[PDB]
Order: sequence, then C-alpha cells, then structure tokens
Amino acid sequence: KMGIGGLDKEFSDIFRRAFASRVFPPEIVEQMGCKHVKGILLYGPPGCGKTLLARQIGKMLNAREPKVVNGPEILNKYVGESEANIRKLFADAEEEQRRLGANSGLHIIIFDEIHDTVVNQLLSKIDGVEQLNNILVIGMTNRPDLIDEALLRPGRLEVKMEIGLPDEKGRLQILHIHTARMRGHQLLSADVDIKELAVETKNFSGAELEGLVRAAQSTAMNRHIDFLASLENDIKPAFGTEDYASYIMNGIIKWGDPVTRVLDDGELLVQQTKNSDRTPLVSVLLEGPPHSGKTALAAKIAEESNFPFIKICSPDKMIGFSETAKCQAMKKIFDDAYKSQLSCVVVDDIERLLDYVPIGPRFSNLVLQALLVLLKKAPPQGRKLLIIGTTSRKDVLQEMEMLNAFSTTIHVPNIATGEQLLEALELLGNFKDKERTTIAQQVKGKKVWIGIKKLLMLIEMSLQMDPEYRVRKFLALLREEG
Amino acid sequence: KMGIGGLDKEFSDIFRRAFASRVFPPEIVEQMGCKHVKGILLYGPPGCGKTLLARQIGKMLNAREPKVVNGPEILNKYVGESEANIRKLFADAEEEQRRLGANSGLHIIIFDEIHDTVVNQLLSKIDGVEQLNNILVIGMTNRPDLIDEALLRPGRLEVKMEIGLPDEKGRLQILHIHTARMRGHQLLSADVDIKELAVETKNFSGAELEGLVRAAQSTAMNRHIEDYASYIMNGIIKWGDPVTRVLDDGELLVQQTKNSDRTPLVSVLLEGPPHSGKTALAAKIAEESNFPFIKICSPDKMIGFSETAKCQAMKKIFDDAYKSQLSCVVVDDIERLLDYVPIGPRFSNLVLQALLVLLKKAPPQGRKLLIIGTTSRKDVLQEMEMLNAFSTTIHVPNIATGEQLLEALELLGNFKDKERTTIAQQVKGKKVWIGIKKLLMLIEMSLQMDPEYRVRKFLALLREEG
Ligand SMILES: Nc1ncnc2c1ncn2[C@@H]1O[C@H](COP(=O)(O)OP(=O)(O)OP(=O)(O)O)[C@@H](O)[C@H]1O
Ligand SMILES: Nc1ncnc2c1ncn2[C@@H]1O[C@H](COP(=O)(O)OP(=O)(O)OP(=O)(O)O)[C@@H](O)[C@H]1O
Ligand SMILES: Nc1ncnc2c1ncn2[C@@H]1O[C@H](COP(=O)(O)OP(=O)(O)OP(=O)(O)O)[C@@H](O)[C@H]1O
Repeated sequence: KMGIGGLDKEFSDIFRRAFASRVFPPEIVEQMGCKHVKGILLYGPPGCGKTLLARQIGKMLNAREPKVVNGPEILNKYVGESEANIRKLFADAEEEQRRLGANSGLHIIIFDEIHDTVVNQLLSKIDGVEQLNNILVIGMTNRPDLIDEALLRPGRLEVKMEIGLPDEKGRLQILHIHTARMRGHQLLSADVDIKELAVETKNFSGAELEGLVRAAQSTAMNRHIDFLASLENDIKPAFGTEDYASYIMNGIIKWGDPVTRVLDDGELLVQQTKNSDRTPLVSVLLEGPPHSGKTALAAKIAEESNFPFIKICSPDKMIGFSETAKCQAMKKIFDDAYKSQLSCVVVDDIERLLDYVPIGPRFSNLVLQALLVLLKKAPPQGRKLLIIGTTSRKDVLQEMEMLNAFSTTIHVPNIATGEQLLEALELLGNFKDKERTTIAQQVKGKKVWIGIKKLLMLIEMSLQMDPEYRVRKFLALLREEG
Repeated sequence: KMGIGGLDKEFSDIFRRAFASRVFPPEIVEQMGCKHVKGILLYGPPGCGKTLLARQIGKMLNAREPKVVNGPEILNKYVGESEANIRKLFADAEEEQRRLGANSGLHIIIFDEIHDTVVNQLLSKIDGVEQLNNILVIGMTNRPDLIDEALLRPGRLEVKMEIGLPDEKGRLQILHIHTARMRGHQLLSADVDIKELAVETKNFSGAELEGLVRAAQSTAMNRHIEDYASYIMNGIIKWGDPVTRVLDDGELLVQQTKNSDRTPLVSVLLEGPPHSGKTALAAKIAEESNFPFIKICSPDKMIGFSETAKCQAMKKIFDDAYKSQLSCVVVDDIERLLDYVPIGPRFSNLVLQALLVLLKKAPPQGRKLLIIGTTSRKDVLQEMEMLNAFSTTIHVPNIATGEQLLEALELLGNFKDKERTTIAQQVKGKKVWIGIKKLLMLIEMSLQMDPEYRVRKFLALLREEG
C-alpha cells in the first residue's frame, strides 16, 4: 500500500478495474464472461509524478513481469527498421503468448511520451487480428489532446485516467512521506508543521513538493556551512498556478458606521446565497463615488465568504484586448465559475469593464451583452454562483437596464462627517497626536466630501512637507478637494 | 422490405435509383442507353445502425453476390504489398466479368470506416481505362469532409445520399441484443431499463454500446469482490385567471397550428414588462403542445458570438425545425438577440433581418411550424416594425392587487399562516405592482432575516420595488 501520496479513491477504482478482473481465480472471469482489458492510460499535468506511479503499479501487478522500458524516440534507426522494432517488443510477448496461451503468462509494457507506419503497427499488435491478450500496456503523457483518437476508443485502450494536481490532504500525503523519512532519523526542524505546509499550498504538482523540500535541505546545507521550508515558500516556486492582498492593499478600517452596515449586509448576502433554492443566482452591485473604496470592500466580502471557489475578475487583464477577445476571456472566467457548487465571482470597474466613455456616449456592445445575459443566464441546477459589481457611476448603469438585472443595490458614500474622518485618521495612524487634536478642532462646523482612496492619497501628500506645514497644507488641500 | 425502422423514404429512393436501372430486364438499359451506376454512397451520423443497412442493401441487390467484406486497415503491410491487395480484390471481380462480360454478373464489395498512390489506384479501379462496370461498391462514413475530392463528382460515385440523424430505435436494438444476453443469463440488473438507456444517450456510435456494456460488466465486477425541466426549475403557479388564460390561448394557437393546413405559421408573442415570468410561460406553452420537435433557443448559448455566428445558430435551429413535419419553436430574450440598448440606438440589424424575414418565411409544403417569442419592449418592437410581423399579441402582467399577492404567497407556501395574516393585513385594499420572479427573490430575501424580521423585511422590499 506504499508509497503514493493522495490518489487513494482514484487509485482504488483504477486498481480495482484493471487488476481485479485479472485477479479472481479462476471461474469468476468466465462467469463474468468478459474479455480482459487491453491497456490503461494515464495523462497528467507535468510534475504530477506519473513515472513512479507507473513503476510501482507495474511492480504491484506481478511478482515480476518483469518490466519493459521503451525509449521516448521509439522509432530511432532509419534503414528499415524501427517499425520492425515497435513490432518486436510486442513480438516477444506474443511469442510467449502463442507458446503458453490459456494460462498463465503476464507481460507488462509501458510506453513513455506516447506518424505514418507506427500508428498502424502498434494499433495492430495491441488489438487483433487474433488474440494478443494476456498483456497490458500503459502510456504516460503530459497532454491528452496530442494523443491519437484511435487508441482512445474502447478496446485496446478502453480506460483513460486523468490525474488531478494533489489535494491539500493529498499534498499533505506527499510532503508527509519525505517529512516522515526525515522524521525517522533524528534530525528535523521543530518550526515546520505539516498542517501549516498543507494549508499554505493548494496549487502544487507533486514534483513541486519534493523539489521544495529538497531545496530546503540545500538551504540547511548552506546553514551548516518555517525555517528552510519557509525560505522555499518564499522562493522555490515557480508553481505555475486569487490574490486579495493585491486588492486590499489598504485595510477595511472601521472608519464608519456605513462600513459596518455594508459589511453586515454582505453577511446577509452570503447567508442569502447559502441555500437560495428558489433563486439560483445571486447578483449584487456596489454604486459609489470615485475613490469609494468599494473594491476593497468587495475583495473583503469575497475573502470573508470563503466559498470553495472564489476568483477575482480583473479589468487590468482585459486592457488592450480586442473587444471580442475581451468577451472571450470573460466567458472563459464564467465557465470556470461553473465547477463549484457554491461560488463567488467579482466584477470590477464595470464602467471601465464596458469600455464606456462619457462622450457619445460611445460603448462596447458585445461586452455588455455577455454581462447582461449572465445574470439572466442560469448555472446548472445544484451548482450556484454570486455576482458582485463595483460601479463608479450609477445612472448610466441604471440606463443600460443593468440596474434592472441586479438583485440588490448597495451604496457606500464618502464620509460627510469630520469626526468620522478623524476616526479614520486615527485608524491609519500617520500624523502625530498634536496634529490629531488640531484636525479635530478644524473639522467641526465643516462638511467633508472625500473618497477613502482619495483620502489615503491626500494624507500621504500632506505628510511629505515639514511638520509646521502639514496641518495647513492638508487643511487647504481638503478645502480645494471639497 | 425488412428490416429497417424508419428510413423508408431515403431507402425507397436509393434502392430505386441503384437497383431499378440494373434490375429491369433486358432491353431497358439499351432503350435508356444509359450506363449502369458504378456505385452508391451514403454518409451518416454515428449510432445510425449502419452495418445492418449495408448488409440489407447488399443482400437485396443479389441472390448472392456473395458479400465481400473489407477490413478497416485495408492497406496493412507497407513493403509491397497492400497495393497488390487493393488492386486484387477488385481484380477478382474484373476477372469474372472479363470472363463473362456482356451479361449478367454483378459483384458487391463494401469497405467499412474508410493517400498517395492509393487515391489514384482506387479511382483507376472504379473507373477506366476500359469498362470496369458490372460491379458496385458502397462506402458508408461518419464524417463527409475527411473523404477524397475526386469521388464526389457524378460518375464513379455519382450520387451521394445522407441518412437522417440516427433513430434511437436502432440504438435500443444494439443495446437490446447485449441486454438480451444478460436477460438470457440468469444474472441481470433490475435498475437497467432498455427504455431508460435508449432515452439518455443520443450522440453515441455503435461500438459505444458494446463499450458501455463492458463498463457495466466492470462495475458489476467491482460490486462482487434540450431539457424542459432545467429551464423552469420553479414550476408554475396559477394565482390568477389571466395566468391560466395565457396557457389556454397558447394551447389554442397550438391546436390551430397542428390542425389547420391553411396557415403554415403562427407567431406567438408575449407582452410583459420585466422582470416578467413570461419566458417561462412560453416554454410551458411549448411543453403543452407535445410537438414532435420542440426546441427552445437560449441567448447564453449564443453568448459572446459575433453577429454572423448568432445568425448562423438561428439558421441552424430553424432549419432543423424545417426537416420535421411540424414543430414549435420558442424564442427568448428577443431584445437581446437583437442586442437592443436604449442608448444609441445600438442594435444588430443583420439579426433583425434574419429573424424578421424567416418569420415571414414558411417551410416547404406539407409542413407547418409555430414560433413563440418573449419581448421586453412591445413598444420598441412595434417601433422596429417587427411586431407587425408577429401573427398575434398576448400580454402578461405583473400582479396588481393584494389579493393576487396572497394567492401567490399561498401557492408557493413559504410564509406562515401568521406571516400571511400580517402581510394580508398590510396589503389588502392597497395597490401593488411587482413581477413574479423578483417576488420569488424577495421571499428568499426575507427568509434570511430572523423569524420576526421576516415580515418587516418583506414589506420593506415591497416598499422598495414600488
Ligand atoms: N503527487 C505526487 N506523487 C508522487 N510523486 C510526485 C507528486 N508530485 C510530484 N512528484 C515528483 O514527480 C516524480 C514523478 O512524477 P513525474 O514528475 O515523473 O510526473 P510527470 O507527469 O512525468 O512530470 P513531467 O511531465 O513534468 O515529466 C517523483 O520523482 C516525485 O518526486
Ligand atoms: N474595506 C476597505 N475596502 C476598500 N478599501 C479600504 C478598506 N479599508 C481601507 N481601504 C483603503 O481604501 C482605499 C480603497 O479605495 P479603492 O481605490 O480600492 O476603491 P475603488 O473602487 O478603486 O475607487 P475608484 O474605482 O473610484 O478608484 C485604499 O486606500 C485601500 O487600501
Ligand atoms: N406563477 C408563475 N408564473 C410564471 N413563472 C413563475 C410563477 N411562479 C414562479 N415562477 C418562476 O419564476 C422564474 C422566472 O423565470 P423566467 O426567467 O422565465 O422569467 P422571465 O419573464 O423569462 O424573466 P425576464 O423578464 O428577465 O425574461 C422561473 O423560475 C419561473 O418558473
């Protein structure tokens, strides 16, 4: 039962289907009256550690086949020739088979990196004309699509298996074996925790794990002449595969009662999603003054919900794309949303997303159509999705029937109160405590109309000039901004 | 005349054209002075029960040909060799014919599951240099485009006939033999039903059936050691007589359409202001018809498409409707297909023309079809001049009285007797105006609040959607 991290459900099924039909002795097969499977093929993303699995599986099936290995080129040697060779490794098995056919000979052949003559030659040997059973062949390849259709068909390669990147629990299994090997000998790093490593990594192919640990070992070697694992997390991948930290640079500071009302309302919306059998799709939008901080809030709502799949959609990625191309990427995101039973998606800068321009007005029809249809569009029954839109300008959106589409509308107004502004200032903690008092003295009797994004920028702008200057400059700046 | 279910029309024409000119004895070919057809070709979709049909045709042509079977690979053995084989099977027919050429020998050869030298080699055998007539070869294949160019033209394979999309019945037959084998053995699965199995799968090739069976055997082995429903998940309430009345009027349109020859087409238009539930009502109308082919087209299916592509989809669906004797077609989000935007105006004209023209257009004689559309903006549509094109106008309205409201809350059964007792006490006598779906939404928006904040939140929502 060792060793292979994760892939136990998949392993159990695959194992059962290929091996069990062979294993039952001996009447069971005739009672079934079903011919033995010819081959099993596994296709995986690179770094999924296919080879070890194949050697192990082959080893597991027979005491000794004993294993046959084929070079990747396969058809090397021009004169005759290679075709004959492709015929030949099969040929040994078939010879054994003609010599003993009935019972009990098994040969294991594996093809790594699986046109003209070779397609037919292999296809002919694996199935037909007569017999050719009592042997199995496994092909390991990075891409399914590359491979030939004929093999795919039931028969010669009836079953094709796809290996997902290891699960967090699975990831824990792969890390767990290397860690365990390190565990058995006395030396270890106390700081490192298996659970912590597992929670930290979602994306990684197997390979990634052995690689990171090995690299950590190298850093440790360097040390001799968290810890090393933490350093590997810091660098090593290169993983190749949702950052909220890029959308909440600045904190959901509790500047105001409005912040709380919007968030509690967000909780009402997630709660609303949780069941929602009567209504499948959840649509929410945020309408705010520019520099509203609406997007920080939306990102925070997505983080708070923690639905199994939450993916941000970004305006920034769309830039410079053909309008049709913009639609295409967008649709692609939409289908990606489908897989989770419960799911959250973000629409940001919709005025920007649309490519809407105030003069004209001139705007992109196709993007608008994708947006318009999806809220009406229904995810398959069972699986569900919630939609969040951030809009700088409300009226235009109302105008394109977009408002009509959304289930709920929320407002996140700029603070109109000097004291709330003061509270926000305290939360940001930038200027000194004398300054806090002076600002507090100035705000009373005055009305403030400024966005938080704008506000952070304003504070920062006032700060660079010298201390006597900062109070006056900031007040004057506020006056101008007003 | 047996056995092949359906495919009597295609069969009748095909048998006649290939077989009748040869069959007629004997002055007829000369009196006609027309050369016998070299071959007949059929191209078909997977799961069509092809092998049996080919067997039947070959059997039908001669008392005994007697049948020639060609292996799928055909050309196996590169070295000499294959070329000799491809030339050779033809060669035998040629030998018999040269030996007796004049009258009266016919040989039938069939190649299953269809370049360089072989292209020319086959063309040469089928036609020329001299004669090579008095034999026929039929090729049956899943995809048209793959096969060679030289062939299509009148002559070697002058007529190519395409079978209609595969009958389930055959699929049921191929499955039926394997199922029968399991029936035959004592062992069987209670859960498997021939009817269920046939109904779930459409696309699949023959091959696929025995394959599925192998998989079922494997599962047993493991043990020993176009949807109507999805579209309308909610189902339909009947709060008001108008609501019943639209279904009755719709049913009447269907009756008219199916029963009467005089109008090939009727156009069904639903007038509602969104968020109306009318789209659903239209789908329902289609369901009640029980028409042989009813297809509902969804904009999302067309989402992100270029104008031309949407139009092509429309053409495909509608053309699909033409082939059937009669059909019901439901059109949804008519504004969206149009891509009307109130600003502008911006809309796609080309689509407007395709739909509007087709709407006037009628299928070839002996067939009739029914078109149903959902429109947000009857006024805007009339402004286009498209509304005039539609045969009939039907209007579906949002609730207007407190009474329709409680009847709906009751039919849905979400709120308590108490809840409904408070709501009625807050609406009865007053005036309301809210579409059905938002209501179904607000309902969910109120169940999210605590058991005591539900009434207030509900009434708050209804206070906003005014
Ligand atoms: N989940 C995993 N299980 C087992 N081995 C893994 C896993 N992830 C990575 N590996 C590593 O990968 C090796 C075997 O998988 P391998 O990388 O060969 O798969 P692959 O599909 O051939 O990858 P590639 O396509 O990049 O060559 C092992 O040496 C192991 O260290
Ligand atoms: N809950 C929160 N949400 C968003 N931003 C917050 C929060 N707490 C603090 N901030 C800070 O407030 C500002 C967020 O404004 P942001 O620019 O993200 O809004 P926006 O939608 O981009 O406005 P606009 O689109 O009009 O530029 C940043 O300084 C951010 O780091
Ligand atoms: N009494 C009712 N009549 C019609 N539909 C109802 C009723 N009660 C609930 N529904 C449901 O309300 C939902 C409305 O769905 P649908 O999108 O078809 O409405 P629609 O009018 O097409 O919306 P739109 O106006 O955006 O086109 C469906 O789940 C439908 O089954």
